[PDB]
Amino acid sequence: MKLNVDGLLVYFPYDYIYPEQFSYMRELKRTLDAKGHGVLEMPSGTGKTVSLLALIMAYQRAYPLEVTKLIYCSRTVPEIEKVIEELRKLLNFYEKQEGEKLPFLGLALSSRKNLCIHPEVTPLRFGKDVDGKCHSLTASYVRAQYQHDTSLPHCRFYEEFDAHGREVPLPAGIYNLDDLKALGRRQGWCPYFLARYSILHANVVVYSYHYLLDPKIADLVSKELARKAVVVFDEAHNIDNVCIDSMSVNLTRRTLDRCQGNLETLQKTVLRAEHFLGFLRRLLEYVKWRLRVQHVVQESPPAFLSGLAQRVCIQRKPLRFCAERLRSLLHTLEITDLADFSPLTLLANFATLVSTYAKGFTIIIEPFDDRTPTIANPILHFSCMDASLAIKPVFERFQSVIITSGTLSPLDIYPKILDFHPVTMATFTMTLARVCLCPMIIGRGNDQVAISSKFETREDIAVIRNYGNLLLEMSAVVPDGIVAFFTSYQYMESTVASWYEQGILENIQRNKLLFIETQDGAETSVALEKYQEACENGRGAILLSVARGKVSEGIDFVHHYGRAVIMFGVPYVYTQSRILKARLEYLRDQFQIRENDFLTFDAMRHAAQCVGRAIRGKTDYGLMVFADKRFARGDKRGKLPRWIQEHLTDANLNLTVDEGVQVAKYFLRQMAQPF
Amino acid sequence: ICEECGKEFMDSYLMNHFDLPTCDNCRDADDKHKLITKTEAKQEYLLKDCDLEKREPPLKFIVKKNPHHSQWGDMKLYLKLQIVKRSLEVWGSQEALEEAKEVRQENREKMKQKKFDKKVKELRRAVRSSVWKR
Amino acid sequence: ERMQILQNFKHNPKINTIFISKVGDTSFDLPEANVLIQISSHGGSRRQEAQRLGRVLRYNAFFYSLVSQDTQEMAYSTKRQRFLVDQGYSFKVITKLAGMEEEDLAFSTKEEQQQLLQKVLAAT
DNA sequence: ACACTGCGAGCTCGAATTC
DNA sequence: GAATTCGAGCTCGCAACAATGAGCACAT
Ligand code: SF4
Ligand SMILES: [Zn+2]
Repeated sequence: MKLNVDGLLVYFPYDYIYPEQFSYMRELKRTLDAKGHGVLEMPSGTGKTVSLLALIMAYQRAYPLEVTKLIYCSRTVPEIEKVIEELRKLLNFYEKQEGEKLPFLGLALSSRKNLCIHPEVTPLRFGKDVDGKCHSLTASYVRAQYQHDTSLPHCRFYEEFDAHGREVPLPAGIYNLDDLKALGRRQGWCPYFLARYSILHANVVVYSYHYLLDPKIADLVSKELARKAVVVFDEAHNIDNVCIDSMSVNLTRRTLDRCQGNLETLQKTVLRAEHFLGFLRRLLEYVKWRLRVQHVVQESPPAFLSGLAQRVCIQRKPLRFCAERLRSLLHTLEITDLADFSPLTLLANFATLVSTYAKGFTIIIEPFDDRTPTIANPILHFSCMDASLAIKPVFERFQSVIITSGTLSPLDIYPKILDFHPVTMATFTMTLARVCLCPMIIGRGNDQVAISSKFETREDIAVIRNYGNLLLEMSAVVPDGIVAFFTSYQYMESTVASWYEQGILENIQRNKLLFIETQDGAETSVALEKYQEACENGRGAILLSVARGKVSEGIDFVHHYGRAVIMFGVPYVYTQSRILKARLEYLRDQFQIRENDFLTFDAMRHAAQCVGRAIRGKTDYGLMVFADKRFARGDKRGKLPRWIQEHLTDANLNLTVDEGVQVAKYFLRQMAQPF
Repeated sequence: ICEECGKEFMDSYLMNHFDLPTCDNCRDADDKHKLITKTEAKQEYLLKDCDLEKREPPLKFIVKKNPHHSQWGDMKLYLKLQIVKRSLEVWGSQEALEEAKEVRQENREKMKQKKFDKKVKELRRAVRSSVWKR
Repeated sequence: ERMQILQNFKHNPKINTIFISKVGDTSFDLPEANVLIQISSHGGSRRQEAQRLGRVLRYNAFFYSLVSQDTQEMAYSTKRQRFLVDQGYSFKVITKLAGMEEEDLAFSTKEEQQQLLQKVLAAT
């Protein structure tokens, strides 16, 4: 299959392509020749992954001096392994079509707990534990006596790596994480340091977000890799929530009381440098003095640094090198583990963030515990407001960076928050042989009562009955699986336990089993494996869950799991938290974003992410109701993207509960029949 | 570069807001221009919704907190020099503004009297029809 | 409520009739009717009774045309079949229906019929 | 230093017939 | 030739808008 986009000869690994998928390769080539960014919305997960890889890998053959390396930041380790398996399928197609071999290697990067051979350290569960026991065997003072080569502890694989792993590189043959461990097994090398060494000489590199947008990581691993590359941020809805949490720390009473134990253990070891311990003891009793107050919430992002020089007299010139010398002090102290000093590194990371980064930051000290009048639980948040302060290296260092997901809801918000100027900013819609989706907005109830989940319209039983009368009448006409996302956990409890006291939850269990998705991961995976079992045998099930949850982002509901997806209200965040109430005051002055146009943007990208989870494939069909009155408004249904908005007609816009069934009952009957 | 005093600077009150070519040091709150609300401009200069955002070039606005709501929404603020430059551009001259304001202020006095006239025709229709039949 | 009365007519097996008035004289979205009891339309519009017929063909389906005989509507209802008999359609005449007097029909007595004339003549 | 979206007024037509 | 009846669509003034929750991948 020789497929010709506007100037290039793209070798596609399939036979039939979709008519919109040609324009996705056409609009992505328009970015790469212009050497600029791009915000492309493209619905599916696969197909998008194999058409983005068919173009760029074929682009670096015809213009091998303009692009050299493709970086592919995916969300987490399951989609890291999925992209590489879509690359062998493209490489082996090129192996059959051309009959030759190539100088083409593709890697995959992850943590040390995903690339590990050493048996005494690999079953360690927590990720901060495997980083310490590796460092107990790979530190430069542990190898200092290993120049003698004694029977003193070490890593067998790491000392066998740097003696033979620099002369010869990896030849070819795209590597998964399991292939790098298998190559590390039969050769005896470390997989983690082989992948990090060979990341400088590769052509496709697939890691997570945090190697590139996390500032205390990206200068160590992705520093000198490529100046003319292509970065792809796949499934990049929450870039804003990633660049905020990477530059935001959190301090409480439990953290600072553990830092006194770290300074206690540092006092016993110096007697066995002294100005730096009195430096940290000065800083620790100030932040404890600042949490000592029981007063109103207050914010002072550079004025914290002025009052830190009054009672304590510590300036910002030694405070900038606070986290540097603490990394140097533990090196000269020759300590065994470094996970035990994790509260003190968090205080050292807090000290180097107030000193340097103060333009769009805040320090929100909240002695007032949430929802309770007087309970002694203070906490100060060092919250970042500006999501463009972690991509200013990435938008500058690389040549062209593409932000692609399936549900970028307005495309003109992402270049407003993130300070950059794209060159295409395009959207697409999937082609279909049927109507593969039937979105509806089930508004008012069966007795003409409004259904919305406001804050005043939650206690009254004229709405809780109309949610129970909806899930009852959809569980009798939908086969094999209904996913019901609620807005929170305290609203899922106060509705299910108020359906049970009425005669509504008795009649839902006659039709389908119901499996509540709880917060702890042990009960959830039990209730999820029985859900996928109940959809496969006769009964069918209802997985009622929370929209800002684990199941809403991770688990993909392929066909006959979740034929319907029911949104029980607009999934807003808590719109009166003092952190969110301060970020929106930064989004009003800077970028002139309205305060109400961001709460709905944040909600219509989490209500369109979990609804868009119901359809992944060719023959997948799926109902998707929106059970709130407020979804019908123009500033809300105009947000949700163009591939679920081009089937939302004006008839399915204020359907009542009984009228929404006969749209669903006619839709599933029509889809059940062959082509 | 200011366009009134010719002083060189980085930024100021305006020219990050209303695109007005002046420095902050003239400032003349009540001697060059003031902040007017979107509702005030819309009901005072008789500007529609499709003149503050689509007549080229589009003039932008400033979002602030609604003063007597404090938790509800916003309050757009346009510039009074940008409005009187736009109202003099959309509605002929200065005098053509007010002459089309007289026909609208009598129209709301026109609807006030005819709604007290259509009720006389409607309510007496039900009482005349009972007498007219036999 | 034009959009939901029309949607309660199609996807609901309970609401069965609907009383339009001069709206469906074009290519609207009237959802596949099966009978059409046309009562007292415009004067001699043979365009109209070929657009009322357009709802029916969208016996299988069959539409009626109520005429008050020995009045001016008898001359009108032959002007409007003048286009449909030139296409092949045959208009039967039902002088007496199949047992109209036996069910519970309205306006049985003359007392309830005297009140309707006083409602009509009071318009003027 | 207030204010989004629906929703009825005028305005001006068309179709066919009275006046 | 000049009304009516009842429909149509296009402008456009008018009145008043809103926004409530909970946790593991990634560097020495
Ligand atoms: S040095 Fe190699 S073998 Fe040792 S813990 Fe790290 S990755 Fe595992
Ligand atoms: Zn000046």
